[PDB]
Amino acid sequence: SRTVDLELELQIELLRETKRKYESVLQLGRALTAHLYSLLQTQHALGDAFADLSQKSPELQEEFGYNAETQKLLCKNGETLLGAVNFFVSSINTLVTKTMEDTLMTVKQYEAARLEYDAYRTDLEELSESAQATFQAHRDKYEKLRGDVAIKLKFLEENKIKVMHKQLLLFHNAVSAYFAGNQKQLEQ
Amino acid sequence: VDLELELQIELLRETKRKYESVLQLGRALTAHLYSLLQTQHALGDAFADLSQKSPELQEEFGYNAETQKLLCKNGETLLGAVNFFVSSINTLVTKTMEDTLMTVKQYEAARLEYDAYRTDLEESAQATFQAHRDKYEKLRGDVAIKLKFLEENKIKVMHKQLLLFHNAVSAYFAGNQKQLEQTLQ
Amino acid sequence: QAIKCVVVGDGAVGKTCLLISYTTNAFPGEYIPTVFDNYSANVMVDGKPVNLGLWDTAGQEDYDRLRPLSYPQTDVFLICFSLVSPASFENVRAKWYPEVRHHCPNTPIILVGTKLDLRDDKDTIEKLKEKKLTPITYPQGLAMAKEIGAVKYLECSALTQRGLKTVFDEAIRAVLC
Ligand SMILES: Nc1nc2c(ncn2[C@@H]2O[C@H](COP(=O)(O)OP(=O)(O)O)[C@@H](O)[C@H]2O)c(=O)[nH]1
Ligand SMILES: [Mg+2]
Repeated sequence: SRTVDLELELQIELLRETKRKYESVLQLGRALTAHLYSLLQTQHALGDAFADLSQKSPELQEEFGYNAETQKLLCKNGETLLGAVNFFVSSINTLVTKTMEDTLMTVKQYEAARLEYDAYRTDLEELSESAQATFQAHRDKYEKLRGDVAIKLKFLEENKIKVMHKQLLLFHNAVSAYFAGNQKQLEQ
Repeated sequence: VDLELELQIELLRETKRKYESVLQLGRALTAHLYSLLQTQHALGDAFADLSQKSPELQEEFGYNAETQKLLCKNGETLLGAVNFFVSSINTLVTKTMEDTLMTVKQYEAARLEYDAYRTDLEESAQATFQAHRDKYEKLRGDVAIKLKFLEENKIKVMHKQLLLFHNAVSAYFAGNQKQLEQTLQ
Repeated sequence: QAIKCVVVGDGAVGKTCLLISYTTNAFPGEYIPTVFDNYSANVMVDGKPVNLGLWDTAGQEDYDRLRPLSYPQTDVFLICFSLVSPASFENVRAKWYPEVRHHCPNTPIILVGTKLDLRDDKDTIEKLKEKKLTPITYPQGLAMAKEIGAVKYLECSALTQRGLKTVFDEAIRAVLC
């Protein structure tokens, strides 16, 4: 036995998975950040290195400077990308750590309430003035949070889209542009 | 001839340093490049999974997923280019450049022993003196040879490597602009 | 929980070995690792799962422009100095603290004295003596920790892992609270 709200329960476990997956995109995102950092430095270094050998290697001066610059350039455009990914990682983290978390809070309570209700109810059953009353209390708290959950769940699926949609657009734009300005210059 | 060899050796040693540096930095490039690929591949699946299970954002989640896959797909060859480059230069440093030094070191010694006995005498001897003068002048000519050979090889190798390297990079970005634009279906 | 901790401070103080020693559990002795490589670790601090991301940095001046590019979104910093190197110690208030503050005012800072195993080393005490120099004392480290308003002051050795683990449990606690 149990007080099943099937429709809402599904929406709940669904939010729970969307949550996990997002926290995974969230990993990769952060990690991506770490690698961009690593490249930038390596490229910055390799830039100064190639530059130096060019300055002190006549026979290969053209080939070294050649590489020095592209590396010096890939370093800058690399910063831009790093910035944008950080903005991506950051904005979704809110959506997941604040907004989404918030709702999950009331989803907790509703489940607690939904449980103490089924709970008390079962005692009366196994046992069989205020008894009806307190039985009413439990029910009203459950039905109350039940409503809250249904409201918050829709305002979330609501913001989830407006955020992700904007965030994914920017991100793609950023990784893309991280090629428009690198080709138009590394091949210029 | 010496002193002038002394100089050309001081230079050799430095060139070694700078190259051992580029070798390191390069190894690094292979490592981080690699990682970026593992991440893109992962992010690529994640976005693909989401897109398949999120009709709300199916599209935006979708094209982002392809992009990561394309980038990864042609990031793996970029890695092959860099590995080769690192690999190549390692042979120039680890063997050719190193070989030269082996001779330089012996040569420095010979010269020391020689200058020594030449002094320890100007103050077995004669028979050992010429022997010495003999070792030294031999090596002295050797060094000259290695130093010449190494310089020429250093160029035949680097000109190709550097260039190959640089083409791989330009191949990378250019190879993407196309497939990126294409996606703009 | 995700927690980003970045380690700053002079080059040669021990930053790289610190991270490697802590994540692997093996002093990176004999091979010295990949250059601008970062690290990560899965730990349990007081019964909570944490994905600790560890960012290494370039101490050198040449990186003054790009080292900070790692600062955004950081949860806690590790400003490090070598206990047997007064030079790095002075640089704490001198360079690192102002930099980390310029960019991130309000972020948990934790001061770390590294190479602890050396502060009580015979030849190290002597070699240092030759240069009429002497190791940094716990009180000194503590005073510094206060001068820059650091939530904690810890000392450790990436070699004997003495104090090591703690540096990170406390780091996490400064974020979790
Ligand atoms: N005895 C001892 N030596 C250390 C310790 N940590 C680092 N070192 C040495 O300090 C030098 C610099 O270490 P590294 O991490 O590369 O410096 P960093 O990356 O600039 O912070 C190396 O030669 C290490 O062997 C340690 O805790 N104990
Ligand atoms: Mg280091």
